[PDB]
Amino acid sequence: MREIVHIQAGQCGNQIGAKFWEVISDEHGIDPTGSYHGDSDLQLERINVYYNEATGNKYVPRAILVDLEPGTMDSVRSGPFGQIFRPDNFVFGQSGAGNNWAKGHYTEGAELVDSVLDVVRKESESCDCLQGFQLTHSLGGGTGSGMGTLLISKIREEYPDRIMNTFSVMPSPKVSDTVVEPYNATLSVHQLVENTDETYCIDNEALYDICFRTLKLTTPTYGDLNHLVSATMSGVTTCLRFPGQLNADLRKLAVNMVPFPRLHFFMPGFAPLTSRGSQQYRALTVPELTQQMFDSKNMMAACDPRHGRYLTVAAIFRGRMSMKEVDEQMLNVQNKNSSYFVEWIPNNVKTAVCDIPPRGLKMSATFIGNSTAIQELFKRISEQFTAMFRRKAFLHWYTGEGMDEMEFTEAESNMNDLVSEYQQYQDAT
Amino acid sequence: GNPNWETAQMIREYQSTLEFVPLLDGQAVDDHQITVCVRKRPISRKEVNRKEIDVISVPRKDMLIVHEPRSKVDLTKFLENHKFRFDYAFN
Amino acid sequence: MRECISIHVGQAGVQIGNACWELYCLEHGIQPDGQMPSDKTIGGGDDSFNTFFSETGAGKHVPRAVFVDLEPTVIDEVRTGTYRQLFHPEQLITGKEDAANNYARGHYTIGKEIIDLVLDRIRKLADQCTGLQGFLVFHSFGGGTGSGFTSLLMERLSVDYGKKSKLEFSIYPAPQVSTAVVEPYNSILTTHTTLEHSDCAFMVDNEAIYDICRRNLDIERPTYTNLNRLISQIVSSITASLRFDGALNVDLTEFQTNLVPYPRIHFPLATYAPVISAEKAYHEQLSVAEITNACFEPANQMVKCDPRHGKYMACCLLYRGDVVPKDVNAAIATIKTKRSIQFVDWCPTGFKVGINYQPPTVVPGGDLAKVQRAVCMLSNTTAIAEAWARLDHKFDLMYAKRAFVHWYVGEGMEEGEFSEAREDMAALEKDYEEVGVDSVE
Amino acid sequence: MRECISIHVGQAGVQIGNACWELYCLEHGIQPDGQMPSDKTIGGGDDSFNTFFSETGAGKHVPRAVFVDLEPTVIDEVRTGTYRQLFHPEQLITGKEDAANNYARGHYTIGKEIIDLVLDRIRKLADQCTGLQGFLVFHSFGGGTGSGFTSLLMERLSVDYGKKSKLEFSIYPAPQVSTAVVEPYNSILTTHTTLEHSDCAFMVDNEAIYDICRRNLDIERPTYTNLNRLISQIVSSITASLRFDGALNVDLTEFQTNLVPYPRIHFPLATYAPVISAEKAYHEQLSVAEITNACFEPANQMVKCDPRHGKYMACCLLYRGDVVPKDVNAAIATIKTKRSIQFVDWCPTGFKVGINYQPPTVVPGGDLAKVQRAVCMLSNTTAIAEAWARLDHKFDLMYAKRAFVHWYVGEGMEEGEFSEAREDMAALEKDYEEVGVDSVE
Ligand SMILES: CC(=O)O[C@H]1C(=O)[C@@]2(C)[C@H]([C@H](OC(=O)c3ccccc3)[C@]3(O)C[C@H](OC(=O)[C@H](O)[C@@H](NC(=O)c4ccccc4)c4ccccc4)C(C)=C1C3(C)C)[C@]1(OC(C)=O)CO[C@@H]1C[C@@H]2O
Ligand SMILES: Nc1nc2c(ncn2[C@@H]2O[C@H](COP(=O)(O)OP(=O)(O)OP(=O)(O)O)[C@@H](O)[C@H]2O)c(=O)[nH]1
Ligand SMILES: Nc1nc2c(ncn2[C@@H]2O[C@H](COP(=O)(O)OP(=O)(O)OP(=O)(O)O)[C@@H](O)[C@H]2O)c(=O)[nH]1
Ligand SMILES: Nc1nc2c(ncn2[C@@H]2O[C@H](COP(=O)(O)OP(=O)(O)O)[C@@H](O)[C@H]2O)c(=O)[nH]1
Ligand SMILES: [Mg+2]
Ligand SMILES: [Mg+2]
Repeated sequence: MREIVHIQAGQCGNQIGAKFWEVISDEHGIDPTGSYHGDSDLQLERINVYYNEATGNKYVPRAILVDLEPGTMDSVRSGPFGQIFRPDNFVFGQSGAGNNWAKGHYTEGAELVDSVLDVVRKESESCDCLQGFQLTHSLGGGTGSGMGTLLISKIREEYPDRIMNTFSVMPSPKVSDTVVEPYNATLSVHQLVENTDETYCIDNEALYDICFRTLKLTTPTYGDLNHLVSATMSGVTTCLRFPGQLNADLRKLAVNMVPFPRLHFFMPGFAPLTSRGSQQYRALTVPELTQQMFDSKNMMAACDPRHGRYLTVAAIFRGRMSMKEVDEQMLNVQNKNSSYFVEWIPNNVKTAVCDIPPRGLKMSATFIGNSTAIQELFKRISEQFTAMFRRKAFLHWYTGEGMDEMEFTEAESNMNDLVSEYQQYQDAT
Repeated sequence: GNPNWETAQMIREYQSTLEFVPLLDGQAVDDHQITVCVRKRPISRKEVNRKEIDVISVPRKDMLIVHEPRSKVDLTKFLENHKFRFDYAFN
Repeated sequence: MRECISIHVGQAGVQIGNACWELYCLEHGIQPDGQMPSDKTIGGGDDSFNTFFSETGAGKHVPRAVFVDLEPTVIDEVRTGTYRQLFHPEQLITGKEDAANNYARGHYTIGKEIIDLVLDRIRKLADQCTGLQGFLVFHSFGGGTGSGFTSLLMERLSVDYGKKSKLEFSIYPAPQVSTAVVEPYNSILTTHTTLEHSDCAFMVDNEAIYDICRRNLDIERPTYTNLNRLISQIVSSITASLRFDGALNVDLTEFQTNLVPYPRIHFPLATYAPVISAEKAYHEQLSVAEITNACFEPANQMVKCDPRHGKYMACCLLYRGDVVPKDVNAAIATIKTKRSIQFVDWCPTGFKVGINYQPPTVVPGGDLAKVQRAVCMLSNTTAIAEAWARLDHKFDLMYAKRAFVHWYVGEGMEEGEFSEAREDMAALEKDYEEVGVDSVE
Repeated sequence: MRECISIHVGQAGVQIGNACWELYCLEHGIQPDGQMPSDKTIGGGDDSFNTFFSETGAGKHVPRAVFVDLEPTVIDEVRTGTYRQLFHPEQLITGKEDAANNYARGHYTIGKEIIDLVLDRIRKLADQCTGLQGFLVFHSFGGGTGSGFTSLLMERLSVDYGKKSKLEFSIYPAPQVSTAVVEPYNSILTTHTTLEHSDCAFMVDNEAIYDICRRNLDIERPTYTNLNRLISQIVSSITASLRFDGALNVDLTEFQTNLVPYPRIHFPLATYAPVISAEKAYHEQLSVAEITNACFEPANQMVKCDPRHGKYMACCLLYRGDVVPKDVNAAIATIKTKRSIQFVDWCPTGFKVGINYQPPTVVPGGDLAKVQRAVCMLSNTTAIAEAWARLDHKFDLMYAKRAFVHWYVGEGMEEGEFSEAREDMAALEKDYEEVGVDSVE
């Protein structure tokens, strides 16, 4: 069966990843010690996907952790699930990146990529057949932007035929937690156009919006932004792990969802998101999930979807459903929104229906959509970039680590060609 | 070829910018109760075997200009125009 | 493990080192005789973190500190006080005479022949550490050893260590109140090696902290004990991410990447939120939007410097304690709306938030008390250029009269050194006039 | 069982023998009256090892020591002190007059007719031992009997014993401080038989141990009691592998194989790690990487000699106590990285580690205390050649004036002996100029 390797780079990466392997564990019914104590027998058939076996009935995730520069080491180890990862996988060095790209890709990345890929190959050959290389990294930072895209330059090189999904947390128009941030996005999108099959554009503002405009949370901590990301991360590989009525791999999505090989920057949604105790004033049905998925205040990429045409979308439904209400709710949205889609594609939406819900819910979904409205996430950075680069503002912390000025103009030429190949299909014809 | 040629490259460009009117022997002498003499020695033989850049420009008979390799705040090299007036500026 | 080497220099540097190491010993639990009887009750945790404390096998803890002052009078307070047995007994005194307030006795006369003990002691101290280094230098401008001897200590540590980060925390001469008449001579000669070697120079001042100790703290007679604790609270939350467990930690290398646009404009003008009294510890909410708005008014800058007459370039909000990361962005979109808080065109990102969540502790003996959160904003503005022009003017007013200068050139230094230090500060002030002005098309 | 014969000569040799045999009696448990009441409590173990101690049937123990000084004044301290009844009562005094600081009274006049008691006493002492022999000679250069009488004792023991290893531990005249004005004459005449007969000559000095007793030990007034204990700690860990149970023992024949490249460059310049105070016995980790790096700085060499102005040839790190053999190689790959610690081309191996794991003990009465490990590095460098040129220069400055020489030639010695000892030291200094210089192709 089909098996996935999960890689975690940048300090944003394992913080999502530590919450990621808690959602996966409770979805399979697996304790902190890896002992299976699940309810049914239906969740052992694809433990093989994420958890390879161990000696006595214990399960270990195939989780490489590149990002444990030692400030994060003894919190992930001294966490809820520090007794579940294999301790040889904790690959790191000393003197972390420093919110620097060139100290992730050229200087400290080159003296660590050999120690990572010696564990990547030891986790590939313990598998029957691989397809998946999930990389949870973030743009903007250090390790997650230079070293996160150094491995994709190497892992795609040693595996030219694997589906490479990178759940890439992106910068924001207002929330600026990094001063150098328009450099670590331009230099990393230049790598993630060439070297990935799909990559999910997630922002913190549209995660800050849902925890206030929809979930009504008083103080959304960083755990409650990762608990929303991870509910999508276990929503793309649901049909891999669980039986269904219309299955969808990580490749039936990434053949349908992508028209042209550069147009693979996705915005993920999730439903049902709502705020309650145990008294909520609604009814979980198939037309109830549909309106919330397509709603412009339940994206995650923090762009306005009604500014552009959706190229094609994928609605990975879960739970027990009826396929007529699935195929007819996906029809009426496409007709009411005839300008909001691309006219010159026959049917835009595809459907994927699994048969096992989450633990507490009755039904759920995942809106993965490829839109031209993500032109706004790349135009804002390319305006912030050429403002900093015109003065040659922060460049002596990068050219003092080995780079050249003629790699900066290479990176802005590539991002400006995505905006050209998004403004085209946003226009009508 | 030479490693330090660039600093001297702007020096060779500055020597065509202004008008060279140097000091020739046989000019008139004014009163000048307090004189200040400044003499430049010629280039020795050890200096050309060491890659030496002449940085002492003598444009007038009362003015002498010295250049200095500096940089901007964008690591961009330029020449500072140290402008001195003597009485008596010699070649 | 990541670590720092705290090198205090001068009397200003050692007097601040009385209270920086008084604060560290109380947070981690270390008594004034090296032991840790606090964590022996629980029985776990390595809280005497190896950032600041070497550990020996007998349970005693030794700091990473070395300090040189060329006068026995200052360090003999340390060698007889409460912190006698804590430090290693190589606290380098050996000065048969004080510097006498000049840069020439100083960089040349008696700073040489004592520096041979200094560099070898750092090499005996740096080679016990694996990982990050950073030299936390402590001195003052204007003095003799804080200006002269630091200048010799930088050009001899930018060669034996190369590219290591050097955070030096200088006390700058105030434009109105000066405790020496030759202090404008020393604080222009020390810039020629602060600009070149030390990558990041935190300037604070004595008059701008006098007003904070009178207005907010409501202390009518603040001695030097009560000023050095406020610098100690700042220095703690600069190097707090190297120790404690935060939600967004900021390493000492992450300062260099963010705070410093150009290699010669590294002067970032620290602040704090010290509105504790502690009578006014009640009567006041002190939320995230409250303590972030303390940097708005120019009555809370630590330097006598008006930020409203200049741009900003890059800021670094560093929090402590019970901070939720959502409340921060409410207190930042507010600041980017206010039109007198003025940025440049070429930095649209602005800020950077480091949320450590260990609360700042209280030194017993006054003068503030237990607040639940704090902030140490670090922002290199363009406004520091007018803080230097009120010091180049003090230099130029007594350089035409050739005052005080026979004790500078009659100690080995040439008289041409002064105009070499003027042509930097004239050109370094010229750099701030270009960076703040945007380009038009 | 392997054993040594410790032959002290002179007043310097006997005064060191006061404290070398004070140290041995405390490690093994032997009281100053021969008994062993320490191991009688346990009831087992032969710890009064036969390396240094002959055992008689009545439980008493007798050392392997004989010492000759040609003056009763020194040995009458031993014959009336605390160690009166310990030694055998043949401590050879018999000198009706002191040597009076010359080599000619000396090798010729009164050293002869007393040597007949000496060699027969060694034969009565060497024929009680089966196995390894080694003559631990103790003298000083510069003196009369330490230079003259040792020179007669070497050419009369290189014939009756042949090829036995002779470790002689000479105190060398300091280049700046000399306690005699004729000491440059004696320390050039004693080289003509040290070079030929004694296979390995450990040179130490008095000025370089004065600085160690002032800087590290922090003793302001070090008498000769406190200097001879530091040589005694060195001499213990030279002959420690012959007694105690180690993980890599180094025999006295293993010195000759390793330390000595050529038959005439045997001068290896011992060191130690005496940074105990014992106030500074705290405040300091003293790991394997710490005590191995004590040999880096030239402020811890036992000879006034700068190793940075010369190559090394071969070193011999000899450890004591709680040493793990893994930690050693970390402290050696470090040293082979440092570019001022300079080797020759023709010795790429470098080092040799002898790990004994018995800790060095503490003589009660000061001045250091119980450290957990130690090191006695023995390294013949090229730098000892500049320590001799500052002694040939003292010889040549008063050889042109024909000073002091009528008391040398008027005691049997010919005046041609001086230039025969100059043509060695000129040619022996010439040997160190060739060995340090590598060959090019
Ligand atoms: C009584 C009842 O029905 O309670 C629900 C509930 O009230 C609501 C509000 C839940 C609740 O979720 C949140 O409040 C929340 C907190 C942080 C981040 C994201 C969400 C719930 O906590 C979450 C919890 O979710 C699950 O049990 C899923 O299996 C979910 N699990 C986790 O995220 C998880 C949490 C802790 C430990 C381990 C796993 C999941 C979703 C996708 C993929 C895998 C797992 C559910 C249904 C509920 C509560 C308990 C109140 C909601 O969320 C989810 C993920 O279901 C929020 O909006 C939905 C709608 C639910 O009805
Ligand atoms: N905040 C603070 N400032 C101090 C302290 N001691 C001195 N200063 C200031 O430092 C400046 C004087 O420099 P000092 O550090 O006293 O001088 P020094 O470094 O010992 O140099 P010399 O005495 O000249 O050899 C003045 O501006 C003082 O106000 C202190 O303990 N705290
Ligand atoms: N370390 C140490 N050095 C000593 C001692 N006694 C003498 N010296 C040194 O030895 C040298 C003098 O030689 P001595 O041993 O005193 O002379 P001697 O061998 O008795 O010879 P004569 O008296 O000349 O017959 C000087 O350099 C002294 O400093 C001692 O007990 N310890
Ligand atoms: N969702 C989420 N975002 C984070 C987390 N930690 C940091 N970030 C974001 O990640 C970016 C900073 O990069 P970070 O991962 O901390 O830097 P790195 O360690 O150099 O990769 C900013 O946009 C932060 O808002 C986290 O735990 N969750
Ligand atoms: Mg002073
Ligand atoms: Mg004598």
